[PDB]
Amino acid sequence: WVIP
Amino acid sequence: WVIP
Amino acid sequence: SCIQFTRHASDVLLNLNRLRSRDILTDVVIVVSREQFRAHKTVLMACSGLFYSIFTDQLKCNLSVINLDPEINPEGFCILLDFMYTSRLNLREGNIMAVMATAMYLQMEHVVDTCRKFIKAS
Amino acid sequence: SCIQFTRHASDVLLNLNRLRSRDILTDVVIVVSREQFRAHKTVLMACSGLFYSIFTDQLKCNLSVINLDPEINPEGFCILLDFMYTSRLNLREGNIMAVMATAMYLQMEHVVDTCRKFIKAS
Ligand SMILES: O=C1Cc2cc(Nc3cc(Cl)ncc3Cl)ccc2N1
Ligand SMILES: O=C1Cc2cc(Nc3cc(Cl)ncc3Cl)ccc2N1
Ligand SMILES: [Cl-]
Ligand SMILES: [Cl-]
Repeated sequence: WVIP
Repeated sequence: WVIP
Repeated sequence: SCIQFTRHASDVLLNLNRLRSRDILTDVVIVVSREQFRAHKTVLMACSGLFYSIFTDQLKCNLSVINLDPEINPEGFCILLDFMYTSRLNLREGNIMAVMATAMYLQMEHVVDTCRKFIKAS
Repeated sequence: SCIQFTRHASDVLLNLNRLRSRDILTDVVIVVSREQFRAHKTVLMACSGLFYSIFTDQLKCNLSVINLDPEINPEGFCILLDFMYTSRLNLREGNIMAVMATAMYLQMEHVVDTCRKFIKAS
């Protein structure tokens, strides 16, 4: 999971 | 396009 | 010896979401309490262990309406349906419990994993 | 303020390809000369300008069989159908001309672009  |  | 187009999967998902927003080729209605959500059976199956089981069943594969368990929160479902079509999860303090419970029911293991991590941190 | 799961789109496409290999929820047959190819209308639309136009047409959206132009080569189509479901293109010296012509007909602009680049290099 990432910060888009 | 890339070499997978 | 194939070549690969890096953005292809993301572009496919973006177009499937555009079809969903315009209600094109949607073949099922998911009923959550009073709320109704139109979707594509194949996308639901590709994202969820529960929908995979439902639509591979010889009788249920032909249903145009699927009613979820009354304990399922419509907002939690809506957040998860959006994630299925975009890869983006709107996880907030006020919805995390409803999102985790809905993801456990829908069998969306990666969403369950991030919810458990975010709850543990707080 | 969403979070994003990097591998989600690729995982969705992989599961849609698994459904295709097992002939699950396929809703159309594409006829290319004597050859028949089963697929999901939504995936074809998401990848191809031609299928997008066909299945948004109020009459053609309801057809279970679509016949392509007799000039279309079944191998070129097969390579492109595989690319639609995997992001991987089996581009070879012996098939590049049939692949480019089929991609131009199907309106798959990124495939047309790489074929033109590979032809130019040789
Ligand atoms: O967390 C999850 C997500 C998920 C998706 C699917 N859907 C498929 C799986 C296979 Cl192997 N082939 C085809 C499909 Cl559509 C099943 C279980 C789960 N669990
Ligand atoms: O090279 C290409 C690939 C492609 C895909 C689609 N399919 C869509 C486009 C839009 Cl805007 N919304 C929904 C869909 Cl399914 C149309 C044209 C082309 N040209
Ligand atoms: Cl997931
Ligand atoms: Cl393309």
